Parts: sequence; C-alpha cells; structure tokens
Amino acid sequence: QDLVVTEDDCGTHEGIMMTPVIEGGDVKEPLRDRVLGRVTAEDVLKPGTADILVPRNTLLHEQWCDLLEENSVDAVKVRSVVSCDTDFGVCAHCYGRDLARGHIINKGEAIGVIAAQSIGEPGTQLTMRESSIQVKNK
Amino acid sequence: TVINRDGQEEKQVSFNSIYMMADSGARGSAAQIRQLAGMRGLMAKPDGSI
Amino acid sequence: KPLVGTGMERAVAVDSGVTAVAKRGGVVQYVDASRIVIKVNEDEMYPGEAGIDIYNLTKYTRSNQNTCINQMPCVSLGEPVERGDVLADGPSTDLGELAL
Amino acid sequence: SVITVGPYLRLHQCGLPKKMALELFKPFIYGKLELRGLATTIKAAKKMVEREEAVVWDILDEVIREHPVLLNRAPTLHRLGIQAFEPVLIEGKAIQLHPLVCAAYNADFDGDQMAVHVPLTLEAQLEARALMMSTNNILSPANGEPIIVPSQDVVLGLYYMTRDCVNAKGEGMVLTGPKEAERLYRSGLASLHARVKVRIT
Amino acid sequence: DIVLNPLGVPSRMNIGQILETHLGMAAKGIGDKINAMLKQQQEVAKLREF
Amino acid sequence: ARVTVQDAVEKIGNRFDLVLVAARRARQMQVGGKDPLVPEENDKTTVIALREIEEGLINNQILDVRERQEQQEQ
Amino acid sequence: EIKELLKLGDLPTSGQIRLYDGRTGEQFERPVTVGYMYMLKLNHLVDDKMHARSTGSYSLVTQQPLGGKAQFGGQRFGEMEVWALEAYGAAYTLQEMLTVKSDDVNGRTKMYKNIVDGNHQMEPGMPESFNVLLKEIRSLGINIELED
Amino acid sequence: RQMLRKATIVNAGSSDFLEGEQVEYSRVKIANRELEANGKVGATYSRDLLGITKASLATESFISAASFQETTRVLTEAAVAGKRDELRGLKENVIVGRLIPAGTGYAYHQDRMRRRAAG
Amino acid sequence: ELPVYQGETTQTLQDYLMWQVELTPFTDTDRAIATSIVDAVDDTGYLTIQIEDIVDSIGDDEIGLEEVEAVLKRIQRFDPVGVAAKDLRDCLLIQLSQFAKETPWLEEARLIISDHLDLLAN
Amino acid sequence: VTEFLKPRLVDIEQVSSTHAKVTLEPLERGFGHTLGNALRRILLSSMPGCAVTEVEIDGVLHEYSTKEGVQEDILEILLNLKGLAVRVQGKDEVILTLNKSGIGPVTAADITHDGDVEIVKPQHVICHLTDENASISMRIKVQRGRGYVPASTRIHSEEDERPIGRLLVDACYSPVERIAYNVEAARVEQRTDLDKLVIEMETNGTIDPEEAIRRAATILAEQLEAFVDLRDVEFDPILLRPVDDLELTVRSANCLKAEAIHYIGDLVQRTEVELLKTPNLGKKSLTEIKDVLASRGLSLGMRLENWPP
Amino acid sequence: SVTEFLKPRLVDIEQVSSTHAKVTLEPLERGFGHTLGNALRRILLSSMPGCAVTEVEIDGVLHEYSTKEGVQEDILEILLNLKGLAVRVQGKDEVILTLNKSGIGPVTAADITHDGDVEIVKPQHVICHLTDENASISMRIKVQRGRGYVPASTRILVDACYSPVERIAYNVEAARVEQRTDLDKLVIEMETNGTIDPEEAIRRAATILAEQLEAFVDLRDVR
Repeated sequence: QDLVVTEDDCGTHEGIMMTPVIEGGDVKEPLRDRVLGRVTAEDVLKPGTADILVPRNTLLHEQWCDLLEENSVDAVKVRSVVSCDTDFGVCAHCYGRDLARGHIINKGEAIGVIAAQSIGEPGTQLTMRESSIQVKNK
Repeated sequence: TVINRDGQEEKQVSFNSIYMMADSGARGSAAQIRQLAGMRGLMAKPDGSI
Repeated sequence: KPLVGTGMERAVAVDSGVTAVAKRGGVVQYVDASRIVIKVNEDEMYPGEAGIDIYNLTKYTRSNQNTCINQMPCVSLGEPVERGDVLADGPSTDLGELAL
Repeated sequence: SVITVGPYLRLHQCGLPKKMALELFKPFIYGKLELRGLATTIKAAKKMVEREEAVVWDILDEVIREHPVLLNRAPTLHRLGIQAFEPVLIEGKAIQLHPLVCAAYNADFDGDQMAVHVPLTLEAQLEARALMMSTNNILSPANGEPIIVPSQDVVLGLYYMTRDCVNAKGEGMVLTGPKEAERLYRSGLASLHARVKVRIT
Repeated sequence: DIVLNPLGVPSRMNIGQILETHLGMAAKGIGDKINAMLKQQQEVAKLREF
Repeated sequence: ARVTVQDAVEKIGNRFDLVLVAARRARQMQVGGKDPLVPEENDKTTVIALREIEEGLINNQILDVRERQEQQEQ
Repeated sequence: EIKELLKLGDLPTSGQIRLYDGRTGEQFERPVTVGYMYMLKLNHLVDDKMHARSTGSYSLVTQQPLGGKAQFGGQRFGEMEVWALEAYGAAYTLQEMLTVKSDDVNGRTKMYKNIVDGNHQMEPGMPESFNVLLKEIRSLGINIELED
Repeated sequence: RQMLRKATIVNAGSSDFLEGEQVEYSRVKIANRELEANGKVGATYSRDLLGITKASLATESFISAASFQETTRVLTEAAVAGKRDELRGLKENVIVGRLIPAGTGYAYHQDRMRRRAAG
Repeated sequence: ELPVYQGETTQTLQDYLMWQVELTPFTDTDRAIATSIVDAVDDTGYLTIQIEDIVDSIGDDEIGLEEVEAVLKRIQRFDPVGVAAKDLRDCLLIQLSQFAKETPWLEEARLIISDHLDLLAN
Repeated sequence: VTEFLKPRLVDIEQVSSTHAKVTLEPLERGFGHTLGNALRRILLSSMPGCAVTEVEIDGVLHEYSTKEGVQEDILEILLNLKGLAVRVQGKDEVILTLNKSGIGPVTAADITHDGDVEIVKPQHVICHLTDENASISMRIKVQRGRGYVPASTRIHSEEDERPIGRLLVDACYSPVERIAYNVEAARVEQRTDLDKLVIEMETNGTIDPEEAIRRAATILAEQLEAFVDLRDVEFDPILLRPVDDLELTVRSANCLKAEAIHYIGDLVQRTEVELLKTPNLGKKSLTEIKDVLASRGLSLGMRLENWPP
Repeated sequence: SVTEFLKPRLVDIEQVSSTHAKVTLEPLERGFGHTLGNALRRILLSSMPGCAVTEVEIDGVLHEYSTKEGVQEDILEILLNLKGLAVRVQGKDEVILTLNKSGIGPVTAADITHDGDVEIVKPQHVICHLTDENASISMRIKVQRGRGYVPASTRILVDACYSPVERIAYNVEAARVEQRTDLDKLVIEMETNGTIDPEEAIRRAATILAEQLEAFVDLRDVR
C-alpha cells in the first residue's frame, strides 16, 4: 500500500531481458504482449547491423510492436521498476501504463494498489489441488 | 444438417440452439454439452482415487 | 395444486398437521367459515356420548414468520367423511394436496 | 437497495427509485426550497417534504439532474467495484443497473443487493465524473482488454443475425448497402442470405 | 404470463424443468379439452370415456 | 453534458490536476462574482466549469493571472 | 409418454408452436417451446430490503451510526471499498466519506449547513474515533501526545 | 521490489554494522558520501530476499503496523523505542483523516513539503 | 456486543431547538445571544429566568435589552411555536399570530388574551 | 394512391353470448396484418367497461373476517364479485342492494331490479348459506372505467376518510378479455387479388362486438390526427404584501421610499453590514427593523433567485 | 371522461438535412407508441406511390452478363446506379428516356433529355463511368408507376423501388406529464431519397392510413 509515484524520470539505462517463453511443444506467449506496455532499452538492434528502430524514451503504441512483428526481433531489453528506481516511489517510463488509459502513467497514481489487487482479484483459481524427442516443424 | 437443394451437397453448419450458444460463446461449452447428450464420463471422486 | 407432482404432496399435507384431519367422523350436519360439526355413526361411538365432533378453524392468526394462516372447509352440506380424510385446507394447501 | 437490470438505460446512467432519491437528497431539497422562495424557513421545508407536495418532485428532478452517484456491490476485490453514474427517476423499489457493466460487478441479479453513495463537495463530484464513470473504465486495469464486452444475449443475437443456411430467401440478388434493412422488415428478403452483393463505402 | 431466460438451461443443466413444462402443457391441453366438452354440453358417457 | 472527460484531460495531461483546477473555478462560480465565459445550458457549476476548461480557455495559468489582476486592481 | 399425451391432447409432439410479437405482429421463426410451470414466491421482497437515510442518531462511543434497519443506520463500509478508492486517486472523496459523514460532530454539522446554504465546502477536523482510541490507550502505561 | 528490500552490508564505510539497513538508504548514503568527500567510504552490499509477510514487519510507521499484525506487541516495541511515525504512510493519514499523499492528494502533499522549509 | 450495549443518542427538545439555530442566518453576535436563550429553556417550554436577566448575565452593558428581544422574537417562532414563551401568556399571543387572519373571531380572541385573562381565570 | 379501396364492414357473426367471429372486409395487400395488429392492441388496452367498484356489507367490518352463517369467507366474496358482468345505462355510479335469506346458494339472479342495471350471466354463485336463520344484506356500487385500477391507487379518491365497514375491491375495466385475428385469401377473384382478415374475440358479455370495433377504430382515427399535419416548427413567493403594515415609526418609511425599496422581499435579501452603508438610520432603528421583521421578514435572511413583476 | 384521451402537443421537428429527419412526440397514451410506430412503418414502406426504373434495354447481349467495351465499369454496377435514381412524373403512368453522351467525361444525371413530365431532383448523380477515348452507348430506359417495392424475381433486370423512403425507424422512451410516469413517447427517424419532404411524407402516410378507416366507423363517436 505504501507505493506512490513521486518521480518522473528514472535516470538509469539498466533493465531486464524480455523474450517469448517456449515449452518445446508450443509457444505459450509471443513477444507482442510482454513488450506491449513497455519502454524499450537504450538501443534496439535489427537483423541488419548498424541500424536502430526506436530510441530509449519512446513508448510502444502497438505500431512499433506491429513493426517488430514484421522484423522478427527476439532479443529486446525492457526497463523495469525492480531493476531501476530513485530510492523512492516509481519512475514513469520504467513502468509503462498497461491500464484502462491510452496515455502514459501520470505522477500520483497508486501503483501499489492496482498491483497486489490485480494479483488477488482472481480468487477462483482452485482448492486443495520420454526417451526420444520429436519436433513439430522444420 | 442437410437442407433441400438441387445438388444436396451442402455440408453447412447446423443451426441448433445449444450448439449456437456453445459456438458463439454466449453460454456453455463442449464439456457441458457432452453431459447432456453423451456420457458424463468418469465423474467420481469420493477420495483420492477413482 | 401442481399440474405435475410426485404424489407425496398428499402425505406431506396430511402429516404436516396444519390442515384439519377427520377422526371418528360420520355424517356432517353443519359447516361454517370457522366452525364445523360432524355427527358420528351409531356403530362407531362409545355408549354414554352424544355423538358429535366439533372442529374450530384457525382464522387469520399471526405466525412466527410475520405471515398469515387460514383454513376453509372443503365440504358444502350433507357429505360423509370417513376416518382419516381431510376437512379443511390450511395455508398453501388445496384439497389435501400441498400447493405452495 | 436491490439491484436489477435495465435495457433502456445508458452506460453512464443509473435508475434510482423516487422514494430513495428523496430521503438521501434531503439537504439539497431544503436548500433548493430556501433558494426558490417556496419555503420561507427550514421548518416549512421539512413540512413540505414530509407531506410530499407536487412541486417537491419537480424540484427533486431539477436538482438530481447533474449530481453523480457512486454505486458498488458489497463483494469487491478490484478497482472496477466502485463506479459512478447519473441518477434516473424511475418508479418502483429497485435500482436499475446497466447490462454491460455487470461483468465489472460480477453480478447476475439472482438476489444480490447494491450499495449507493452520494458525493457532496464539488471536488468529489469532479473525481466521480472524471475518474469514476463507466465511460472511463472501459478497459481492465489488469490486462488492458475491454471489460465492457457484451453479455450472453447480445453475443448470441449478433451471432444469429449474421448467418446463412444454404440459399434462403433473398439469395443471389444485388442491391445497395444500408438499403438492405428495408427488405428485412418488409419481408422482401431474409437476414440470412449468401452470395448477396451490396455497396459498401 | 411468465418469460424466462433460455441461456440458463445449457450451462445450468435443468432439463427437468423443461420436461415439467412440456408435461404441464400436455395437462393443460387435456384440461382445455375437458372444459370444452363440459361447456358444449355433451353426454356423461362421452366425458366418462374420454 | 460532459458525458466523457477527454478534451480537458488532453488540455491538462495529468488526469489528477484537472480535478484541482476545475474545483476552484466551480467553487467561484457557485459562490458568485464570476460569470461563465461559455453559454450555460441549465447545467450545474461543475459541468459548466469543466466544459469551459475543455474549450482551452480556463486552466491552471489563466486563473492565476486573473487572480493577480484582481488583486492588483483592488 | 409425454409425446403420446401431447398427441392425445391435440398438441404438437415436439412442444414448439408458432408465436407472434405483441408489438409488431410478426411470426417468430425458429418456434419456441410453450407450456405451464409451477412457480414459487420467496420471502425476499423489496418491501423490507429497501433502505434510505441522510441523518439520524449516532452511538455514544466514537459517534458512529448503527448498522440495522430500525433506528436507521449505515451499512458496513469495509476495507475492500476504500482500497478501491485508493486506486482512483480520489483523496477528497475518501476524506469527505470518512470525516464529515460519521465522525467529526462539528464537521458534519458544518457540512449540513453548507449544503443547505449552497456553499458546498468541507473541513477535515478530527475523527472522534481517533480521540476514543487515544483515550483508551492512555489508560495503560503508554504515553501518547500531539506535538507541534 | 516490495520484497527485495532489507539488504545487508559487509563493509563499514563510515557506517555501523547494522546488517539490515534499507536498500534505499543503503544507496542514498553512498550517493551522499562517495562523490562528496571520498569514494572509499563505499560499502558493498548483498540484496537478500525477505518473506512477503516479513517485509511488512519492517514497516517503521507503527500506526500503519497495528492494523496489519498484532497490536500490543508492536505498541510496546515502539514504547521501548520511543520512536515517531511522522505520518508518512497512506493508511496513517487515513487514520488521521487528511488527504492521502497519492492521487489528487499527491500535489497537496507536495505543497505540504514545500511548506517544510520555505512555508 | 461490545462496551456500549448499542448506544443511541436521542435528539430532545433542546437539541432540536439548537438544530434550527444553525440553519437560520444570524450574525456572530446574534448567534451567541440565541445560544444563551435556549439554555434558559426548560422541559415545560418556558424561558426560565427573564428578559433582562439574560442581558444582565451576558456581562456586557452595551448590548441592549431590545437586542435580546429581537433575537427572542424570532426564536419563538421555531418548531413548536410558542417555545420559550415569557410567563404562560405570551404563548397564546405568539401561537395566535401564527395562523391566518381568516379565522372567525381572531379579533375578539386577541382582545381577550391581551388584557382580559384575569377575568377568564374565574 | 391508384385505387385504395376501403373496407365496408359486413357479415357480422355471433356464435355465442361470449365468443364472436366478426369478419372484416376486402382490403389491399399488406394492410391486413398492420390493421389487425393496430386494432388488437387498442381494443385490449383502451376500452370502457362497467365492473364492480365498491361493496359494503352491514354485518362484516373488514376484509380479513368471517360472518356466522355462510360457507365462503368474506375475502372470497369480493374475489367472486370482482368478475361480475353488468352493462349500465347512460347514468354512472349505480348502486344496487342485495338481500337474501335461506340455505340455497345466492346467485346473481336474486338482485333487486333496477332500470339501468342489467345482468347477462346470472348463473354464477356469489356465496353459500348453511343455516335457515342466516340472512345476508349488502350494497354494491358499480362504475365505468378505462382500464385496470388497483385498490392502492384509488384508496386516495376519498377526500379524507371512509366510514368503518367500507372495503374496496380491485377494478378491471377490460370487458374484452380475449381477442385474436387471422388473415386468409379473398372470396372474389374477378378483381385484383386481395385478402380478408377476421377478428375473433371473446368478451365478458358487456359490450357489443361491432360497438367495440367502431369505438376501437374511432380511437385510432382520432389519434392519427396529429400525424396528418405537423405544426409547431405560476411559481411565486407567498410573501408579496407591500411595505405597509410594518409600522414604520419615524424614518423607516422615509428610508424605504428614498432607497427605492420594493414591497417585502428586497429588504430580506440584504446583509446587516451593507445596511450601515445606507444613509444615517441608527442602531436603534436597525434593532427596531429586526424586531419588526422577526415575525414576517424572518431575521432578514434569504437568497432569492429572481423577482417577477 | 372515459372516451377522452391524451393528444401530443410537442410536435416539434429537429431535422438535420433535407433528407434526414427526426420527429419526436412526447405526450402519448400508454401502450400506443409502438402501435402507431409499427403502423406508420408498415404503411409508408409497403404502400406508397412513386416512380422508379422497371427495366433497361441497352445495346449488347440480352443477358445481364456483358463486357465493359471501354467503359471499365462492371455491368452489375451500371444497373445498381440506375436503381437509385430519383425520377418524378407529373401526369403520366409510363414514360421512356433515351440519351447517348459522348465519351469525354463522367456521365451525370443531367444527360437525360428533358421531357414535359420527367423531372430529376439531383442532376449531378452518377450513372455511368468515364470511357477510354471514344466509347459511347445509348440508355433506352423507361419508368412506370407503382407502390411498395417489387423485386426482379417476381416482375421485370433493374429492381423497381417505388417506395421513396430510403430508411425508417422508430424508438419508444418513457415520459411523465405531472404525476404518472411510464407514458410512452415516440421518436421517428426517417431518410428519403429526395423529391418528397420528410414531414410531407409523414403527412401523406397518415392521410393514407386515415382514409382507409373512415368507412369502418361511419361517423361514430366523432367530436
């Protein structure tokens, strides 16, 4: 409950890698929603060397997402709030929006409530609970 | 569902009410329909066994 | 009364005790919205008795659930009632069958 | 109060009974009576309210017109639990709810009740109008996908409306676009018809 | 006199209520036939046979 | 009726400070002394203030200038 | 047997029949089943569930209203409702909900006076329950005071 | 992040061996001591994971702690500590009844802070 | 089922007379007078002391005797009209002035009450 | 607009006293369905009918009670009288007495005869008697109304109160009670192909079929007069007496005449601080004005919206 | 008192354009808005006098399928544009039109020869497409009278839409007069393809609906 947005700029270029998870049999989640409401790292790399697509201070409005879906990118670093902070509150760009609004998050919104409420909202999960390797495609 | 036609080669999607409710996604599912027409299945768990 | 039931409605309405069942009764002589009298046959009553049975119907008595209870006679005049038959219908009862 | 469903309401509106909208908005009615000169004192306003005069209902309809009210279900485990709407003077003893917002409230109207609160200050009204309206919470905060998605009836209706069996009445003909609504009511053509060419802009 | 939701029966498996409804319709058809035979003043034999 | 608050939000861009700006203007309109710049349509002071702010006229800067001018004139 | 009884009662075998709209007078395609059913009335009418109050009597401790219907009292505003309001940023709404509605006997009176006069102004004051808690804690060997 | 606090340090670096200082502080100290006077006062630390409930026990504002766990104990802990809360937690303000430092109240709190030194 | 059994704060014809004071518009000085006046009201309904007594108890020689009268002339048309009467007779005067002048013998009754109650006493 | 031939009503059929099989006439393609639908919803929603409105018995006191000597309850008597059919003449609000003694079931045939009162189905029973000395006497007031009116939405008709021993019953005012229609081909083939719908209808036996049809077509013809020519393209304060009677002692009247003071209310919408800005009046004059308006002006406190002439 | 009903007094119109119109009626009796709305919708859409093209005879194959011959427009699109053509005849039942425009620009509606009774409300309507350099064809079309709508299957190529109204809809809302609510209020939206004033269309539909019932009443209960 003690989380309040008090800083506008993060100040660091650190982050965490974001790649689509695969279980071998099928892909569980593509790289379209894990980076949807995310701000890219200091620099994104294309399949062709000496090329950049977006700078470090641009939010993805699903247009650059559709663009990346055409370029078939796989290695994209995403700035997070656990790796980057200002010793107080949460920086804006380092959190994205991912809410009922289309703009960026504004200073003062209670992140600490929407988070830890969206986690406990699904309170209807459940109660009280080989040798060879085949391939699917080429 | 076969309907009258000169070629009678329709093989079109049926218009059953429960089937439409299931396919459209309004209410129900295949697991709920199979307990109404076919067999419900195992459906037994008095304890940690079957 | 329900157009489709199970048959146990009669037994439920009888064993509920909310209605007015008939005991050692014969020919009925007079009925009313609250009072009924029945003249028992000669071969049924014991000697030393007039041979009449009175029944007072419950009329608009407050219940424990803030509701109403009422009884009405099912016979009109000059009708014989055997032992074990119903005489009046209480709340949510129709002709001895439970009608909720 | 007991919550019910209403198909004629709007996404940003709610139906409140006239008896309940009179006890809650009592200070507002007193203020309006003292302003319009219909009640010379507070005692006169109270006596007019207790007697339920004819002008009292008109004044209540004038006052409750643009005053938001926040309604919420008792079991709430997310942010979409509390949302504000605009009152609508409807008879009866049941608060009417919008059908699309039910998914946010997780209600089926099988007997559940509803809680209602009336803001007083201007800032509370601004916070309810700019941050607590259903027209602002269309998407889910936990996902971002639209949570205002229709219910079972609307989906089934839209699914059955766009179909075609084999060659039902009104098949193979060419026509305009929005003009196709005339043939439906006039029985000139069925809503289910394949191979139909229409002008679409 | 009463209108319900047809979306309930698929998920909430209550075919029993629909069977009860069909049986009540049959019983009301029979009752309407008996009432017609009583209002049209037929003999006691026809009513007894029916 | 400002059914949806989107124009004034775009004009402010904070979503939180818009409530604070429209609060004092609506309070001034309710207490008196100020006339609505936009033509009223039988609405309340809050709706009129919000619709005037959505028109790009009233914001957090114009009100301060007006208050300073009123203080200097008196 | 149901089908046989339907056939005997001059009724369709399936149970469906054509119906007409009471507003447009048009035949309904896909005929719907018709029939009678045994309905029950429950004891959950709105004659007693409906409640409404703007002001009334308060309790002697912390000056808070009641919860029942007789002697009109407010409902339970649990933590799950205010936690939702924290996610909206409505600081003034929560303040007027927790200060000038239950506690702050002078605050709610000033609120009532301003609503009657049309000023629509509030004050935070001080919750009576906080003072009750302070008085209950000071009864033990704990010293708490308000410095400035 | 809410559970990645309460780290421990190994070096003194002009600071006592507290073994549990808050990561925030464990950085701010450095940010105030390294570039200002001497960087050699920098002390390496290891971010240790703490239980989601145990982290709650690290709440310094006892007023916003009694409502989360056993009251009496915490109360006594504060008493023997003789500490102050200064009303730095949202729940705290709520118990007091003023505007929360979040949302529409954020700006308000900001002004309050502007009234600390300047006024 | 805690400390207070239930606990309820009854209103009463003192708190109800205080309620009205707030709603009504007086100045900061008129408000005090009125507070003082309603303190003097008893269960029966009569200002207990006196007119000039309130003026002498307010300790300020400035405030006129009519000042209190002015306030006291408006407090006694509050809820039950005729509250805070002055010696079981001004009640009638206040209560009568209230309803309309279309009543049949208002003149006569006013004249009776004004100076002719001693005679009615017998 | 080529021909548009009207439907001349002919061949009215009356099978029984309740059911009817009135046919309509020869009409244009498409008019039959819409005409049947427009005539069905009007004949059922808006139709005058004479139904039992009030019953008053001497012996009984309230509904939830019983009378010694009868079989059915008093509440059932009202439920049986609620479905009585009667056609009243030109005059309205007819009241008739009903008295009977014996052991036979009291029917509708043993009702005191009146000139304007007619009964169509006297073969229904109202109550039952089980004692020779039992006698019943009551009165019934019957009125005419457009449609169903409950007792809780009529109970307000009385100006203040109703004498003990007077109970109200629900009113139906819908004597039709069953109406349907069906369309088929037309009898005459020489002319351009047409249709012919028949309005089948079972009433309660109060109003004639042809009268209801004509009256059910005259309501839909007069209501369509607004769609034939589209055109079109008080609250005051009680206190309004003048400044007189306020007993202006010396200078109050002069100050009111010099300041252009209005009748009453303009002095009430003023502040005591701004009153001192007026010409010299004095604290004594201010207190006198306050004491005077303490009975009529109410402490000179009010915020009015506007002032009409 | 039992034969008197309520009449709509708020008959204000709030049309936007010359074709689109929305007429609102606040005061109405309960259970009467739907009846009148459906009656008007069924009368004005299935029985209404008007003019429309019934058949076309263009030079080429008698079948509907034909080539472009430099027009570059499909033969199905040419027949569709002739369906939505507002033609009005003054005092004749059937009439013929013939025109052959040189292939230099877009074929507008003003290319039809002006007759004594043939009138067009919009001469800028699109009829054909621009040819390549020299392609030109003769129209040789004809129009007749009729009511309602007639498809191509029942009667004869281009569908004859005699109904002038393009779209019609009605909605019912709740309203109160002084005390009682739920009284239905009707709002009728309508769009007509010119040549007829929307309000005049409603007036003519109401007069047609009323003139078919004056004989069934025979001056009974009239005031």
